[PDB]
Amino acid sequence: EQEAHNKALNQFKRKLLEHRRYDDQLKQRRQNIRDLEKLYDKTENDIKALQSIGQLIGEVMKELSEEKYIVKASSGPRYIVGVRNSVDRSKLKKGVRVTLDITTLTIMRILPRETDPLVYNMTSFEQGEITFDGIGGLTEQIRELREVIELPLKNPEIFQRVGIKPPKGVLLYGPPGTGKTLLAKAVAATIGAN
Amino acid sequence: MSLQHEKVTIAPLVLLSALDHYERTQTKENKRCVGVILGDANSSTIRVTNSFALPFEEDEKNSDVWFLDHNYIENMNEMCKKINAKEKLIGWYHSGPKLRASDLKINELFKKYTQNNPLLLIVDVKQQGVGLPTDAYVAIEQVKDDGTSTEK
Amino acid sequence: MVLEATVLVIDNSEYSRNGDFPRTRFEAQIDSVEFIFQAKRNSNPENTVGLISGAGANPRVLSTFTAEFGKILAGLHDTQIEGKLHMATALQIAQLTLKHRQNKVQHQRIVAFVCSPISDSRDELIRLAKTLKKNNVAVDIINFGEIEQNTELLDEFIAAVNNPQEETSHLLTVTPGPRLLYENIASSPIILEEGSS
Amino acid sequence: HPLQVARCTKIIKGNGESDETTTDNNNSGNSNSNSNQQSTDADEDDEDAKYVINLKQIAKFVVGLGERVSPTDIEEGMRVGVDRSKYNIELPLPPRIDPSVTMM
Amino acid sequence: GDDELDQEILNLSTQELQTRAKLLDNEIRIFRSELQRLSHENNVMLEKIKDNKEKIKNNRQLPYLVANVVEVMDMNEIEDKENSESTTQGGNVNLDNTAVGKAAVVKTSSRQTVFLPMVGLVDPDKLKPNDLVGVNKDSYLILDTLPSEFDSRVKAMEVDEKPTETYSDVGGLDKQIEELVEAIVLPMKRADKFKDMGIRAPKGALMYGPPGTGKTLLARACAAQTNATFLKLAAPQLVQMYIGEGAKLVRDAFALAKEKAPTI
Amino acid sequence: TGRDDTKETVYISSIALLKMLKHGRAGVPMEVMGLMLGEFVDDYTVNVVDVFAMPQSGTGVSVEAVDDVFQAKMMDMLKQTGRDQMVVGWYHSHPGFGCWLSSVDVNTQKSFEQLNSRAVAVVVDPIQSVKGKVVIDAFRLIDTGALINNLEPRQTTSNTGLLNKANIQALIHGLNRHYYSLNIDYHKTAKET
Amino acid sequence: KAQFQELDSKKQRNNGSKDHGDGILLIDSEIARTYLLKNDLVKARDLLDDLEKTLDKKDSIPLRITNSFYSTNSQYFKFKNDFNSFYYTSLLYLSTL
Ligand SMILES: Nc1ncnc2c1ncn2[C@@H]1O[C@H](COP(=O)(O)OP(=O)(O)O)[C@@H](O)[C@H]1O
Ligand SMILES: [Mg+2]
Ligand SMILES: [Mg+2]
Repeated sequence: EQEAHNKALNQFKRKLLEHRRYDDQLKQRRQNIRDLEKLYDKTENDIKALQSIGQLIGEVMKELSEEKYIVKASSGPRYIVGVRNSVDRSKLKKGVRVTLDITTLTIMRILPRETDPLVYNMTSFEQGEITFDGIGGLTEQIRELREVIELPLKNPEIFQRVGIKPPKGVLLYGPPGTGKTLLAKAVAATIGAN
Repeated sequence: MSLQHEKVTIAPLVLLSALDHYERTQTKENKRCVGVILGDANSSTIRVTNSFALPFEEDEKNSDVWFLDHNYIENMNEMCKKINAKEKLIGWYHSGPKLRASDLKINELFKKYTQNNPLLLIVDVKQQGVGLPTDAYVAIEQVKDDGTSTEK
Repeated sequence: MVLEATVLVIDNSEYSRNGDFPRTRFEAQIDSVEFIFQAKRNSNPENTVGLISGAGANPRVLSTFTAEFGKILAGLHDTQIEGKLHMATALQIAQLTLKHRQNKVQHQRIVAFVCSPISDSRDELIRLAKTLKKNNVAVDIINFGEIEQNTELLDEFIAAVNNPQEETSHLLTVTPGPRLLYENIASSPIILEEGSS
Repeated sequence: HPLQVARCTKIIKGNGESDETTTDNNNSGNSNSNSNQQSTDADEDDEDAKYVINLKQIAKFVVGLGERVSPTDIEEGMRVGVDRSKYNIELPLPPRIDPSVTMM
Repeated sequence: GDDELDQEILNLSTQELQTRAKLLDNEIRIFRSELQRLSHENNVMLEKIKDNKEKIKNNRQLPYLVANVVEVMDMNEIEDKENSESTTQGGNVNLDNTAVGKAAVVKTSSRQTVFLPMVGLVDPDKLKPNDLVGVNKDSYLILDTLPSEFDSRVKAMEVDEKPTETYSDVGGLDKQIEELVEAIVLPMKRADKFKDMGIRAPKGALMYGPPGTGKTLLARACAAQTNATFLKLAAPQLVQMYIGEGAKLVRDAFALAKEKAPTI
Repeated sequence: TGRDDTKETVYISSIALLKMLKHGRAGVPMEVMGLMLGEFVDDYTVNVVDVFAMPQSGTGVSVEAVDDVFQAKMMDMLKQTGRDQMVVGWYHSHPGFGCWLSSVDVNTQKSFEQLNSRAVAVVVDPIQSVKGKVVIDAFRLIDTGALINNLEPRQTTSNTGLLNKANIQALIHGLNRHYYSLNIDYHKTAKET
Repeated sequence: KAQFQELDSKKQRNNGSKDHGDGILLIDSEIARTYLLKNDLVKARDLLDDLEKTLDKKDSIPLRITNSFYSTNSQYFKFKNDFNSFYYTSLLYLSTL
């Protein structure tokens, strides 16, 4: 035609694709910076573990002193160890599980009391539990189990106030098929106790 | 960020290292040995565990001119994490004994490798004091009283 | 110049805020910093280039000698863009950079862009001129930032440093308005500039 | 000498064991690869049939392939010599004291 | 239909479109500087990872000890004031460095019990009770994971599926054949209908009557069809003099069944 | 003849003593590697001025237990600060065993002998040391030719001749067929004290 | 307030630097300030406590930003006529000028 903007527009068409392409890429490259970061941290976490080093477990066999303990090592020999500034002697006591630096054999921190694998299997059992409320019926019987068990666990405050001894122990017996298991499974949820 | 530096425990490794390092650059006559200190930081107790030299120049004609090599600080970090990851940059020693105002500006630099305010550990290597072979100071920024400005 | 190390100064200022090249003078300077670095590498491939800030009272080392364009490029975005150039401090901090180097077979060059006039006393640059040429250091001043409305204080400083030895100062006169800054560098000496005997 | 004597108690394949665990899942890695699909970070590990041996102090270790024999020759229930502390098969030993005993 | 062409002459003025175009050339110059910046950053960052990786490769390398994870105890982040530890350090939050949060306690075949800072290499989800684990010979740190081995006691009990016997080939006794289909196959195939309804699929079917009435043949046929494994368990064996030994295989067979489930 | 072949007095500075104990005790129960940097003068005097710790190795101490990437980089950093010295030896630990060279460690000494033939090998136990005089001994190889033809002893001339030794075990066997032990001499100034 | 929130979505990216969030806080002191004169003192108080929070998690706080904050806080106290509470707030305003 007569226009030189008609000649310009051909060229301007080529340009158009370029902006779009550059925008696609910019968005990808930022996402990539982030992706490599996570990978980098995690490789570095292995390395923090290699310089941190393992530790030895025993159990306090007997208290010798505030600042001396008889521990029985898992590896083998009974030891007298020191107490670190970091572990408080209020935590330390006889028969509690312990862990210690390998280096100086100095109690690092205490452990929670560990469990033998037999009793772990028992604890681990969970079916995702059930309601109160899907154990339905023999209403009055469910109510009384709650009275013995549940009522002093949540509120021992009422039992101490009155100055009565906490009520404890229940024995369940019935026919087969009556749901003692179904109820066992149920009471456990309601209160939330371990 | 934290303003936690209330107690500064020094390993004796740091004071003898600063003694060597002054003499391995041969700074004298109010020229200084500026190096890094590593340890743990972001904490109530700082333990100053290690010290290293860095490349550094100190000009006596104007105190706002000194040299520092940034690339050295980045490369030394890579290495020290492999030996020990409990070691990280926590700030800088300065030979002293004279604290200056230009040192606040060196301070700003070191605030770009550590989250906490950098610790400036004055270690007198000339052994003029019979006590204080460590004095410790930390730069904090606060509005000073008596009609005074915000001072760093 | 062949066999030269160069400390670039990116001018961080509120005259760099001001727009007299696209998008502003700061975004113009990213392009011109890339230009010089590659041009100089091609002409002699041993050439290697650092970058320091023209900002605050203290210039800070953004990069040391390197021939990855990516390390120099990264510092241009990272630095704070609003500051003031301080020529006196720059010459000295640049000079330290030129001290600490891979091999001193190379010429010591400072290339420094100007967007904002001096913020320091004149006479201090006259005294510093004789110290610069004493160690055979030259200073190239790109002037578009003192011919806006400013009288050119730059010329007398270039006179003082210039004296043939091996290194000679140049004054790159760059027109003050849009033409694209990189192109103005190019039309001025930047692969044919040299130190004279 | 001394090669402390051990014995194979398990053939655990080297590409089924999942030595790498960054991108690999424990069940298997590829069954003929472990980190040959990773060359993005440069780590190399394949091997075939690494075995689990049982020492005679009753300690178990994943040990090398033969370094003076081909791994074809080393089998499940075959005794083997491994280093003092570097625990890596150099020389196989016969599979027990079974010859001559059986033949009588 | 697009932009920056002859379509747009009608939408937007010839001078105004052309001057748009000039503006859009500037935008490329700004895109290039940003794009390169992001690019050089990935490349650099990539190198740092290769450095690390190689450091771990030496440790991962043979030999290494074999241990088994007794339990996992992962401690809480901030168990203390600022420590995932149960003791005071004045700060630092870590899981395997200054402060130990996550941990796996492993029992070595060297007869030791060792409390380990969890290593970042493996997942805490693989680490279970009796996960067989590679542990570094020197200092003790969970290096890698290993498949579980199974004893000869495990083997007898488990999978002895032979392909379907087929009911055509178990002659006579039409009703017995009818009952097994109804009990097993109908719930396994039509489980979706049992699920929507929320009724339970049979807990057991008791089969009783004199030997040699075909019963074995039938469960072995059914199991292949229904695509459940065939376990072989015989109660007269499990009667022993030893209380411990006799109780043990009941418990083993129950745990293994659920594992290999669905199972007949 | 040829080499003097008399065992050096190793003068370990205060900085270098404490640094070795620092890296060793963090690393227990494991071995540590490292290179010893100093100056050698006279014909039997090495002054170990400084040390640097080589990162923890995945195969333990061996002849591959120096990576050339760390090494080169590490010495390069000392050159930028003027703290530079020359590798005059190497240190390694046995963490649970007193001072001696296993088969691997002697073979490592054969490699360091190539680079400098007056090299020292120092064995530091980090935990057995409660004095810090004890369980640090230095070793240096005596020539192979010397061993065969029974010109092996020649370490008793040009020293004090006060010797300090114990153990038969590995220690002594190491001595007879290879290397010679001499006590660690501690150098200091009154600024460190 | 709209202009600056909008602006940093683009600008920060292209430019690669500069934070414009400093200026938001003065605007914010001024919203409370408007509330003070209109006699909605209660509203202004909440916005000043939300401002204060941002200040603490800044590494560097220029003097001008906290100066306006204290000016506002000063005005709040003299409406109640709590002489003591005004006096102590005003010294900080004066110092940080
Ligand atoms: N209905 C049948 N048709 C063909 N042979 C049968 C049939 N029932 C039993 N047998 C034969 O008797 C054997 C014993 O029966 P089996 O299925 O093993 O029984 P059970 O569990 O009743 O003891 C089979 O292996 C088969 O040889
Ligand atoms: Mg029951
Ligand atoms: Mg049968």
